[PDB]
Amino acid sequence: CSMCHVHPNYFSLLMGWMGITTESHLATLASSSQSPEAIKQLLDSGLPSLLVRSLASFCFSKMPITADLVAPILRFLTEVGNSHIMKDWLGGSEVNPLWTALLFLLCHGLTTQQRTAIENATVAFFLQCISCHPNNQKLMAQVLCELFQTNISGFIRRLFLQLMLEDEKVTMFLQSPCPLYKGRINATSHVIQHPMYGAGHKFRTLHLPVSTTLSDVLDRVSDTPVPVFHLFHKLLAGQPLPAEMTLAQLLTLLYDRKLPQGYRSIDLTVKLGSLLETCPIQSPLQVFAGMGGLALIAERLIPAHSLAAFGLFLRLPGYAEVLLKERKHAQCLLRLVLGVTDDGEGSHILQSPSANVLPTLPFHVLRSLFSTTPLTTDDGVLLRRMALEIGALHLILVCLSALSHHSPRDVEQALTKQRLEEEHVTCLLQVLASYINPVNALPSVLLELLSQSCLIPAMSSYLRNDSVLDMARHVPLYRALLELLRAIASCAAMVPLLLPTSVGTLLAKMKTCVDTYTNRLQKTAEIVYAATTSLRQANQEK
Amino acid sequence: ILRVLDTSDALKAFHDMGGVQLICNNMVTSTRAIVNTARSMVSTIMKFLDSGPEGIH
Amino acid sequence: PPHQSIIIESGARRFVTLDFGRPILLTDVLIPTCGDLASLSIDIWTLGEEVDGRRLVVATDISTHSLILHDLIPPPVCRFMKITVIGRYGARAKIPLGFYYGHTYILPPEIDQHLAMMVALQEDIQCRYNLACHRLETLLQSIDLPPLNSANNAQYFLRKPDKAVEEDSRVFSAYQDCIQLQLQLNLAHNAVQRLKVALGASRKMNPEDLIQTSSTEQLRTIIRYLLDTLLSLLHASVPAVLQSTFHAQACEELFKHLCISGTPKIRLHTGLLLVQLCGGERWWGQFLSNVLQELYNSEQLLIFPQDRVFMLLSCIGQRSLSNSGVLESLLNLLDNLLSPLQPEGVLDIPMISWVVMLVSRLLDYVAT
Amino acid sequence: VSQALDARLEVGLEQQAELMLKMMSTLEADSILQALTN
Amino acid sequence: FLSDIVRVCFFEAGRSIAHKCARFLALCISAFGPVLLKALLDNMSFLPAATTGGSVYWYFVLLNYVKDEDLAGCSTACASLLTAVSRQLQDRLTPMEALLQTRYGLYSSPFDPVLFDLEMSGSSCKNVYNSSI
Amino acid sequence: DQVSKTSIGWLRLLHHCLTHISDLEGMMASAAAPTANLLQTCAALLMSPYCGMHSPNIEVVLVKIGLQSTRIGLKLIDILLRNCAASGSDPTDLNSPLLFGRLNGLSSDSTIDILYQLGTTQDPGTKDRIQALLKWVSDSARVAAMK
Repeated sequence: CSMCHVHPNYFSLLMGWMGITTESHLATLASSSQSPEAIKQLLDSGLPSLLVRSLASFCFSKMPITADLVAPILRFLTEVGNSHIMKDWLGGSEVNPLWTALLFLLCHGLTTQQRTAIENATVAFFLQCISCHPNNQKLMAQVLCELFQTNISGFIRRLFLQLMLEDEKVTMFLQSPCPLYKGRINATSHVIQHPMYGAGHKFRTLHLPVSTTLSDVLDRVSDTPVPVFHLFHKLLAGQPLPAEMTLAQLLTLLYDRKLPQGYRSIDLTVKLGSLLETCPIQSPLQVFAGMGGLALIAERLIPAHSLAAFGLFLRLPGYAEVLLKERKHAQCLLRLVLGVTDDGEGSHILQSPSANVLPTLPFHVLRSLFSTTPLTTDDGVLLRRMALEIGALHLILVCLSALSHHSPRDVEQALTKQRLEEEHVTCLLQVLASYINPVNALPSVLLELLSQSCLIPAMSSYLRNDSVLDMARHVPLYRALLELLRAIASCAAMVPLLLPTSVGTLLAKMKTCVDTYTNRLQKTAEIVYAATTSLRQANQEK
Repeated sequence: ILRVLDTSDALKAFHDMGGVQLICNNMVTSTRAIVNTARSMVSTIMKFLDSGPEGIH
Repeated sequence: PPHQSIIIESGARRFVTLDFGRPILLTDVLIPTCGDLASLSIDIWTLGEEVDGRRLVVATDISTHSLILHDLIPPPVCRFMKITVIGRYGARAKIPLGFYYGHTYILPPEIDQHLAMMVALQEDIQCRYNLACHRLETLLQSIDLPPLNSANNAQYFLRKPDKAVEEDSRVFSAYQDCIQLQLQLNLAHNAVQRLKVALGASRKMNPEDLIQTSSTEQLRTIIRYLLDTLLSLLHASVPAVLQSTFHAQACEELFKHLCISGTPKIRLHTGLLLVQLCGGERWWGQFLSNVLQELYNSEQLLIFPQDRVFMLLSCIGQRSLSNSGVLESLLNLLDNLLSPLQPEGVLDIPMISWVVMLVSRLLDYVAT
Repeated sequence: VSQALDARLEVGLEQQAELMLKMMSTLEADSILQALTN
Repeated sequence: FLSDIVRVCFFEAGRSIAHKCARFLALCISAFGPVLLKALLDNMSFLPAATTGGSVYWYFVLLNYVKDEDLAGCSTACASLLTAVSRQLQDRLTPMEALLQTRYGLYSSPFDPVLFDLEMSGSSCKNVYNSSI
Repeated sequence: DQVSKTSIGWLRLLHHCLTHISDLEGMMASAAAPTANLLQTCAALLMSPYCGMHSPNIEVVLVKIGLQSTRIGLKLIDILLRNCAASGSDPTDLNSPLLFGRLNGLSSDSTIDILYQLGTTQDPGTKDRIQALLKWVSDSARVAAMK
């Protein structure tokens, strides 16, 4: 490859020797054709047509192709797809059928080993093509959606789990005027890369996830960490890169610095001696969900109730935008509901550090969606219609009945169960409050489904007790209850659920009791109670 | 000895007296008369056989 | 897979009763050795202690021989399993409750609805299998293995660096996950095949294109059983046609094919068979010299567990030391390897180390 | 091994040859072990 | 037609049926010895194309018991089959398997979908799942 | 001590002489190269387990000595690539150096760094060094046609 890079005509001599103008021939051609200027000469003779026509003909079931030969040629396309010039062409018009063709092969003499090799090669090829090229993301999303439209199992689920639902790794090439000793061993180790990366103690190549930061890179490349290390780039000349910047921000900055998209590696100079608010770039899952493909997945489909609630909530339009704010939690929930126990990166979702937030997360994100979706526009009314059609309220009421033991008309383990049940009840009440008040909107089934349900009996049971210290500790629970009552009072059309023991009378009774206690001698709870008392008094006469 | 040769004048005088050839000759001769006492393949293979013929026992 | 312990409560005669919660067609019972015992009795009963109470087997030598019951024919449907243990009367003791295997779904739910709710599970576990395979590939394709031809590599092997230990652990975890899930997928496919046969569908129906289409694990199992039968037949004996079949260019290829890359069991058994058959031949010994000169040569690029085959060679040589040709051939090899310093080749130190330690082992053994 | 045979007298028994199977298995195992010891 | 009997009994069938057929042969043991040895020797060439790994244990036990009938032809055919199979197995090696069994010593290549047998303290378990108690 | 047990103290003295003051450095190099078997001894000390001084210092010494001329550079290339034993060494003397006991052409990160430093330093004689490297590559390719 280096020899061909020095002498362009040697590449033509190589191709003539090849006979174009087996596995060994193909691999040698792939490796030797990596020069920035020899690649265009390779592409102009026999590169596209033969391979694309052959693979298309094989898919439909033109040089003859056997089952065994399919994998090596696709591996060749994988290996040559490193330069940006090649990667752009892979998204061209004539290559568009290819992807769909492969799906037709993998969605239905192909032995087990042959099928496994073909599917692994196709997954690798698609992952490489979609690595860091935003332009190809739209094409891939369109292909996936048109396959979906015209439950899920088989190779398609595997592709969804691999290409999506996981973070992306990128290659960084670090060079410094001083040697880098960390990460090396005294034993022999044959590591071979492209000659452009060089050899010695002054160069390093790291294939690492984009979620890391610059401090992680410095720790992984140098053991030394005002003597510090500054990472420079040619495009951002003279500007030291803060260590707190993430790789996503790096990619966004370089891409807005007219760097060719999908370029093979990011170059940094590690010298020895306004950008913190840069927005990260969009993940492939974000691009796919931008067009609304997650709802199709939801409709096309270990606490069973929580998973069922999450799956039902996924059907609502606009759920994806709110849910994908936290990539890790969203992907963990999607993998868990997809029937996979672990993310495949070496950890179990049950063992994830965010395990305490997962059980209540669907309710919190649904409440956020309710608060962030105004009812003035048609989006609100369509969301209400869809929610009533799919019976999300029915499931919420069933869960409330099961948890509160109010049928519609180990000691330590018991304590843990009651505490988590209280938290679940608080979350459900907050969700209902946000549903009723976002800050012909009244369904016909509403003002009737709430009646005879567990809502009124549950509120009556919770507010019936009127001591001053036994239940004064449940500040967040009563804050949520009073917020729900305020939301009830906000909507006039459903107020008569309160008007005819009495909510207002005994509520004012505890208000007077706490006022007398204050006069004779938790502030947030009492002031919220006073505000709810005032609002209930105002809505009581109206 | 390193502390003695800490200055330019000392190093120049040491070079003039021909010490730099002396140390190289000494290194070459002394490497011939020493056997490495570190462990090697033989110890590894004896360990692989699981047994054989302040850290003390 | 299950995992159980006894937290019930050994100076008292004891009994235990277990309920499966459902009539389960038990077809395999195994128990480990129970040293602190004198007798053990078995009771099988589904609904009553006298309506259908039965006993399977009673044995008194469980402490000496662990009770292994491979299969029950005909298989009796059961739900209540009682084991009465009679310890030796002459502190607390733990007695593992063995292993039990059987079938849960009974056919003449009841309808052939399983074909709809097994195939989905088979496809799901197959997808997980593909995921595990890809994960193992992408994890273990970025590792190396230093050759043992220098002091640096030797000290690397003596004391593993900190960076390699975590990679070893992660690869081990991925490997065990992959093999377990492979087992699950194979079991699901087997169950689907059984159900397909039950409805009346028939099972699947020249050596060339038959040998090269078989499964590798089947090949390993059949070779193991076949060679074990050969060894037993030879021990029960003096074959002569068998001696005619095995000769030069036939033993070398067999040793290279099986002992190099086989399992430890087949490696050891093949070595013993070779030493028993061609122990007293004239060409023997030179064969060992050539094998050592080829495998452990500094020009070899093949990868294999050098230590294990070295121990196998040592063990074979100890048994074959009688013919006096093996030691002569080894000494000739050692003499040849040391030629350069006598009077433009150089010294192959690692090869010399290998051969000299082998000769030292042999000379120690012959000293008695 | 272990001389533990399931209750087969009640039904038409094959135990008279199942025991022979057990003895043959034990004999083969002992022959293999003595081959290994040589 | 003992040859076809063995062919349909120990091959192209399940585990319990093979166990019952071995039971029947053992009962029929007590002139039959050499005849059954010839039949099993003829059927040995067809052994590699069997179906279940648990269906050969009783078969090989029977061959081990009846090997006393003759020692010449059986050994010759057995060695021929061993020689024929040995080469084929080697050709299926891949670098990953060798690396795994050298650096870590982990055999039984986990990249093959097909398995053939299982074991637990001398018991053959196949075509049946484990009881989850 | 490791200094008392091995021959590494002289190497530390040489490293100090070469690298303590950069002004006199060239002079010292001119006095060190003409000694016999020095490069072979330094290379042998480089590819051994840590015995008292780290690899980078040995690399620095080897690079600094091997660049003061052009014949020395070719000798160092031959030492690193094709033959690393002593020069004019007959085992019949019992007093001449004999650096057997190490295979030829072993690659380690230190060797790669030294080769990279030698190859890509712009000075007179660099053309000869590139010629020697390409000649070694050509010889290795040619010897592969042994059948």
